[PDB]
Amino acid sequence: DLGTENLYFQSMVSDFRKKKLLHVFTAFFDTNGSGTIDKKDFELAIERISKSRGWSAGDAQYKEVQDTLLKVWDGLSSADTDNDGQVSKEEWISLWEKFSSSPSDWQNLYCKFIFQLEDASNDGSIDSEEFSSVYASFGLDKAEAASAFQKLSKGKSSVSFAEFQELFKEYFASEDVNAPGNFVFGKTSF
Ligand SMILES: [Ca+2]
Repeated sequence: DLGTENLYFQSMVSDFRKKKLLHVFTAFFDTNGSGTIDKKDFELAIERISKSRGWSAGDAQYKEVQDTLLKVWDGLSSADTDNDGQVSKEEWISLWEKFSSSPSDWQNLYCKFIFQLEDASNDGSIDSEEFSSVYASFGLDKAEAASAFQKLSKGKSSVSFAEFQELFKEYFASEDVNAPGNFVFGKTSF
């Protein structure tokens, strides 16, 4: 599929930003790897993310994942897509390219979802161990996630919810290859 390489998308987003945005599509949202996001991906994610944290249906935390992710899908699917209930990679780029000027509720809610998996006690901040534990549960290398935290945090011992939200915005927006927000999804390369 060369759609994402067409001149419209190259004028909208740099190659570097496009790679970052599509990484979130493939590594976090397109659970079955089909190349399109649909509700089935969220129904698989609910079960899999819950199990990755040691939860099972009937647990209060499972119900929280379920309710939150189904709300993220409700919002993501309410976008004007070619096919109802399916989100292409080309649609995804459009949805994230202006997150800094026009953030949508589903996008804020996903940011909160990840942060709240990490800050399980609601302290309002995360540390390296919590960050790396959650990305290890998502199947990423734990030591690389701890390295990512060091860069994300710019030396801080803990990162507040507001600082994480701003780092999340910087992941999608920044043109700088060393921007701290690049590291918010647990990797040190791009
Ligand atoms: Ca899919």
